[PDB]
Amino acid sequence: NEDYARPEWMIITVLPVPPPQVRPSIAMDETTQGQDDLTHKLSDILKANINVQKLEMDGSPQHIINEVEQLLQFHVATYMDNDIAGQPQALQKSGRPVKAIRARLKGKEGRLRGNLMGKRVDFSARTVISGDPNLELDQVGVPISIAKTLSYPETVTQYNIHRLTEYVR
Amino acid sequence: GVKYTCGACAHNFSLNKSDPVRCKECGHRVIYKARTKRMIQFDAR
Amino acid sequence: LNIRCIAKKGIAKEHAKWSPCSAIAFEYDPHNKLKHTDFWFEVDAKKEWPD
Amino acid sequence: MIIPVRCFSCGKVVGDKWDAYLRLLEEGKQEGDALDELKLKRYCCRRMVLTHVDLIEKFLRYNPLE
Amino acid sequence: DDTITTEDCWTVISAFFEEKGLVSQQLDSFDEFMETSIQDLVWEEPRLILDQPAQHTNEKDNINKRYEIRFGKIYLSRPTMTEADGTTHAMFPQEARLRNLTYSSPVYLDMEKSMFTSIDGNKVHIGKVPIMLRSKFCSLRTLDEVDLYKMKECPYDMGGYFVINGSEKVLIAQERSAANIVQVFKKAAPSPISHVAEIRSALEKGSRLISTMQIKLYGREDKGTGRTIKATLPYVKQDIPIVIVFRALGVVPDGEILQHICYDENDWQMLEMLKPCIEEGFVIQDKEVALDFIGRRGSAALGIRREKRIQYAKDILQKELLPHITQEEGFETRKTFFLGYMVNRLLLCALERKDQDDRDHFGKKRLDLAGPLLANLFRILFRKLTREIYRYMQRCIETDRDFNLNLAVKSTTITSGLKYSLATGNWGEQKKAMSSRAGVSQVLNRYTYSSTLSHLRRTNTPIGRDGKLAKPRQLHNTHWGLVCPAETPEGQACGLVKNLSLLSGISIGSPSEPIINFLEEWGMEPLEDYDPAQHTKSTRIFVNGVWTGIHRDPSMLVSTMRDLRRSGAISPEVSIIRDIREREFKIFTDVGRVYRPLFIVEDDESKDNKGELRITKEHIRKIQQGYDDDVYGWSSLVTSGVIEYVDGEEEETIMIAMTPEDLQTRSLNDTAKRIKPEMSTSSHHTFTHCEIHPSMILGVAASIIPFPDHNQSPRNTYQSAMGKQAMGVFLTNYNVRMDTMANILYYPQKPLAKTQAMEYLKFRELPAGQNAIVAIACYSGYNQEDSMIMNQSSIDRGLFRSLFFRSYMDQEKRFGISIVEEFEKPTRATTLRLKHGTYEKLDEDGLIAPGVRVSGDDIIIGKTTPIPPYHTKRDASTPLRSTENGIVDQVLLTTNQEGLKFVKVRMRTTKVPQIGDKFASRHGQKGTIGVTYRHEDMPFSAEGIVPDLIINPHAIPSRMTVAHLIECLLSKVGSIRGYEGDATPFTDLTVDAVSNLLRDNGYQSRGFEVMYNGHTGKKLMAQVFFGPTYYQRLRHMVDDKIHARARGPVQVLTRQPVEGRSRDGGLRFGEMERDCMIAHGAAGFLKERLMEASDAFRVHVCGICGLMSVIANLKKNQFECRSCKNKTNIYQLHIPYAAKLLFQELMAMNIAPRLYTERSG
Amino acid sequence: MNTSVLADEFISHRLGLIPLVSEDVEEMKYSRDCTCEDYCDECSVVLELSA
Amino acid sequence: LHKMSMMAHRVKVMPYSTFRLNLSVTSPYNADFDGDEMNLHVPQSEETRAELSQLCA
RNA sequence: UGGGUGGUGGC
Ligand SMILES: [Mg+2]
Ligand SMILES: [Zn+2]
Ligand SMILES: [Zn+2]
Ligand SMILES: [Zn+2]
Ligand SMILES: [Zn+2]
Repeated sequence: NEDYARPEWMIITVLPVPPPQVRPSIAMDETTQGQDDLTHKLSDILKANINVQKLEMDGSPQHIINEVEQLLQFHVATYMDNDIAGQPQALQKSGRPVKAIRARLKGKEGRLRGNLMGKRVDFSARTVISGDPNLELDQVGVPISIAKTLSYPETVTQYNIHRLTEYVR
Repeated sequence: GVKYTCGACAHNFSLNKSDPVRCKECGHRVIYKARTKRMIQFDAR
Repeated sequence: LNIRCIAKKGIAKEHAKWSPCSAIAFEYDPHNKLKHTDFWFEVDAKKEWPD
Repeated sequence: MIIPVRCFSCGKVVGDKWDAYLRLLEEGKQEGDALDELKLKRYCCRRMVLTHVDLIEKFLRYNPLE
Repeated sequence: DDTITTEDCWTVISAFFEEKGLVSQQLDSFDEFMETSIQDLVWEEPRLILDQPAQHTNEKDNINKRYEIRFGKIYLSRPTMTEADGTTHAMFPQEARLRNLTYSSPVYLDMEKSMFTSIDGNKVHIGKVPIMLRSKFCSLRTLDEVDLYKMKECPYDMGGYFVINGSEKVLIAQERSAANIVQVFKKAAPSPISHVAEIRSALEKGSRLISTMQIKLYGREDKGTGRTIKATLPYVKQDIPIVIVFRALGVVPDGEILQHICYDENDWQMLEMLKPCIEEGFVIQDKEVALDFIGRRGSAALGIRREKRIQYAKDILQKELLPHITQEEGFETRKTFFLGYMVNRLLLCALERKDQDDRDHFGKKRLDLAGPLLANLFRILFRKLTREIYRYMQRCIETDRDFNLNLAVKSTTITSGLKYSLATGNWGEQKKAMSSRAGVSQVLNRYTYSSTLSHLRRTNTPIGRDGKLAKPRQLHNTHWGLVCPAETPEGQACGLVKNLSLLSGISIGSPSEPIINFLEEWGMEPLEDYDPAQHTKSTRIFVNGVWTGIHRDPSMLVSTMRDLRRSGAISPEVSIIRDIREREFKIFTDVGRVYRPLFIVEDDESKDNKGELRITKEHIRKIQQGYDDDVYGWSSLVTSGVIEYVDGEEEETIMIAMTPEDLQTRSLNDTAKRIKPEMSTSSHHTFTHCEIHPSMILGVAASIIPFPDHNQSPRNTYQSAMGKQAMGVFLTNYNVRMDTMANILYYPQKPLAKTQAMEYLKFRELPAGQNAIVAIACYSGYNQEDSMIMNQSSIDRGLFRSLFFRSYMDQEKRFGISIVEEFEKPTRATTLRLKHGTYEKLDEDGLIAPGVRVSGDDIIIGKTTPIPPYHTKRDASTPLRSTENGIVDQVLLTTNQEGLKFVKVRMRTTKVPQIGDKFASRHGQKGTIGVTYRHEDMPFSAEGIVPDLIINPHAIPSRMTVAHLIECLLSKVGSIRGYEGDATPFTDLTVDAVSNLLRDNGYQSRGFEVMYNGHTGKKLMAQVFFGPTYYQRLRHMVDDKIHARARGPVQVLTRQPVEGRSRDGGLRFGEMERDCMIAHGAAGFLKERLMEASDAFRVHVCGICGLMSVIANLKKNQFECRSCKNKTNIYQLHIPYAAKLLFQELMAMNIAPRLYTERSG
Repeated sequence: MNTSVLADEFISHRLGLIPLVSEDVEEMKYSRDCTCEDYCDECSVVLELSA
Repeated sequence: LHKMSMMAHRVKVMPYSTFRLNLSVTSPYNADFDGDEMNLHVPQSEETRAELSQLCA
């Protein structure tokens, strides 16, 4: 469809840069920032970019062009995917593979199944249980400290001022 | 000022945050602090 | 070992270090003439439970 | 480790009867008969001395810490 | 002599477990390593050669300057701590453990550098191999328990494990597949390939994988018309036909290939399946054309002509195929006759004259301990050393410098490698991080003593977890006495993890060459005189994977050799094993065979010992003297001929009775005893072996259990996998040791249901629990399903009250040559980001004085770094945990490996066993303390005895653990008669003896006493069963798993709250929780959960191009969709921050999610 | 002052199990209602020991 | 595992820090007492309170 | 108030 998917748009001339919330620097040991692998990969892309524009501005032996262009294509390939068949992976400075964008989305612990469809949340609690038949059927025992930690926002209304002021007290 | 108890010869020696930390008698480099001047308390149950 | 204790006055309800005493036997009707208890028994009630 | 004071089940003070128990053991007694002589008749004050195994000798095997 | 009773076998066990102790398997093979392995790994490839020979823009100076280094003797010593001062002194394992050290020795090596003049640098510390505890080459093998208390080593310690960067690490015996055995597996059906004959090669010296020849029968069941086979080779890319690779190894005609392979000219069925193989291999008719053919597929290079193509094919058939047999040539009979046995075998199995082979028949596996593992990793970084010296040589020969070699060894290579590769165990060079067998070495666990006793023995299995197959997880029935039928963890590990049994021993690795001499010492006939039509009935003999010859009568030979192991001409741990069925007879000498001992039954009708045990009572009196009547330990038993070893392969060819009362055929109908089978099939048996004791089939965490032979076996497995979590006494030197976990249980009692085996784990001298009073009676519903009742007054008397220890750590870093760190008390002014606790408890020198009560959330170790170039210091304090309380013990202060300071702190407190704390039976009947009752409110029997622990009636009748009742009864009797009754299983201890003794000491026969209400004394209508029993304390508590969370720490990356207990994270309201919320349907709750107690996040959209590009300034309150010049069609949303993350990730991959807020069609 | 082979609350625990004479005890009041802030010689039996 | 495996309740406050149950509810959650963990999410609004109190009770 | 790997244990 023309105003949405025009098939000269399936070839990237201009590969965008996300803002650095998506690759924010991590305090390695509280003075030095180890970077996120997107920052390392966009740096590698920009290095191969400048080593592209270095060849068409001087004497170029015609496959030095070809290899630096194919290396550019390689860096753009591993920016979105480090799982492509047949070829070796893009590798880090530990001996580990690189966290792509594809690895941030698939898998059990990606952003959807690990962060959007299900995630971690707050106002929870957790313990080990015990039976107690001296109880109704709709009652559950609460240890006191767990009652201290968690809370509930009750609205200050015109029918609950006194107790809530006491709960302040 | 602190009695740094020697690990070998039991010598109570204080160090002035400057001394290389060893036994003065045999070179044994392990010290420990000694107990405080306060009085500890317990409820004996 | 230099120790200093206080001694204060508590009951067994606070803790059982204030136990006054040790072990308390208790029985009534040793021949079960009320049939308050009921023996479990393989063969015969009189023989196996000693007096 | 080292002998406790009371029984765990009942609460008869027993801790004194450790040294006497070893001294009765030295003559060749048998352990039940030795508990018999010490007046230990419920098994509560029989397991509180019969089971007990001794480590604090091993702690005093450390030639001086200080 | 007389009857060998039970306690005579306990004489036997006392001799064994006074010779070896426990952890032989670490120590003795690590001794094998330090004595021989490094000497031969160095002298494997002893010389490098350079040459810069000619035309150096020369005057035709043709000069073989051949640079030749020859490696020599290793030098071995004590470990040594060279100080930052520079002084060297005797390090010791206490001084090691206190100081984060590496108990590591100088490993020196001299270098013989020579020069060829054929014209046409001293003891370098080459590395630090870390030394195991208690080894020969540790300094604590010898030297006087007295002085060991002067040197802080407990005598009831046993060692076995290593020390790295301070802490203790261990070696799991990793379990590799067996090498060099002639297997046949059958292949799954959706495939044209059905039968397989496979091998995995590895050199005899060195024990290292080289080749893997595979055979695949082309042909599914009536699919694949030509039922002929090809081979697959190493360094090829494609399958190659069988007769062609035969003609390639140097046997061309059809007649000689059928002479090598076929053993029966009347086996016309297999001969019939033979014929198409030859008829397919007709097109390649002699040797060198097949060599040229294999040159075409398998890496002989293109355009490299016939003579060097065929050279390369002769190299993959000289080296690189059948390498473990030999790597020299000339024995194509040895090679081809091995492969003719393969063709023989695979056609035997493809016509199903046999079962398939199976994966787990435990003789067909081996094991790798510290010996072979240090062999492999030492080989690796030793090759790396080789090329490092080579690299430096080609730089200081260009400029031609007389190099001293002492700046030519940067010996952080092998020390750094072994230190990382035991630090995390990601086994390999760190630049081979993945594709590597992960988790080799483990944190040793010191939670209690028996836990460590098992964990030093543990094996693990690398199938990975890919394949859910229940065939490798079966308790497959080679396991008699070799692993533990009880112990294996719950869950993911189950079926894999095999604890070496209480009669395990690890066979070292032995010179096979004298065994070869024993073979040819009796007229074994060589392989070149072999014609199977001349001799169809000779016996074909294996040595670890090489068939070496034939002979007619194995029986006289196995008599001689078996009696020479009964004497000692052989290593007495070499399994000489006979078969008669195959006309074959094997001798393994291989490393890592799991052997076990048996009582040698005199299996021979030659004298009156036949049927009887060879073990006399004179030997028993000798063991009770400690000497022979002109040293006599377990070694002389082994070299006496009373006990022979078998591994899993000789387990095939034996005949066992279980107990020595079953050797003589015995004499009824008593309803107490147990019923052995009759064994009336063979009227005249030849028993060759009888078990020493059956409770020696168990694992170490399995022999603890009182009467394992009266339970439902998942509860046996549970008890063995809970016995490791006991609180008790772990080693007797907890005063000086500083460890991050330690817990002492106060009042530890040896159990009244002791075994006879608990003498040999010392558990009666270091127990990990108590005897408390069992009373199995529903009282007030508090034990409904596995909870229990505990009398609070008994806890007040000290019941299971628990010591709690923990060691922390910190050290100084160096941020510049003049810029270092300093543990000081930081101010409120000069220092950045004070922790929100207080600082008052700190001292003048930054480390808190002992005796001081400490709470959580306040400092102990304030490491202040001044920020490299007021307000210029960084507060980087190391605090005590957010859960704990305590009073502090023993605050270590010293100097690091680095030369700067170092700290370690051992805080402690004591935890009251309270409501919710898990406990455990000795039969798994587990659960938590449900409720606490004070003293009077218990039920109480006629004398005054109250109980302390009340397991449930309903816990019993389905779990079917009748051993628990047997323990309670035997406990009460052995309490009253006052001694510890032998509850080692499989005796004639019935229930009847216990019943009669309880009655005849003045009680009820079946346990019960008439117990009462404590609230009335109105007698409990049913009589209540009631006694002592041994209890233990599992490591969990409720004070470590309570957690709740309002808000707090969110990650930077995704702004969803964090994961883990330690940072006070939040819980995963997971998928299937959302599923049940959908099932209830109240989705408004779901919009609470995934919006409002999480990453609630607010974005904007331009309503025309639909995107979130709209730049948001708010106090100036202006916006601009800069791709559109849109300034009005602007809305905001409420989406999860991770959904926004999805959108930014996608737009950075060029997909365009556009969010229009109206339905369009 | 302690320097033992035994820890501290350990010994306080074992001291809490120790049997005292309390024949005269009902003219000694309870701790939590005796008229002193922390211990005096109206309601304590102060043991100081240093073997 | 089924639509009862989340159920609403009411609050009873007890010392001695563990979770108390009735034992008739042991069957639907399938919990024994050898150390299970059971979570406790809390509503933060009035709306979700009534949602739970009328359906998931 | 780190990340990121990896190990063992609980239901
Ligand atoms: Mg369960
Ligand atoms: Zn000293
Ligand atoms: Zn007692
Ligand atoms: Zn727009
Ligand atoms: Zn007073």
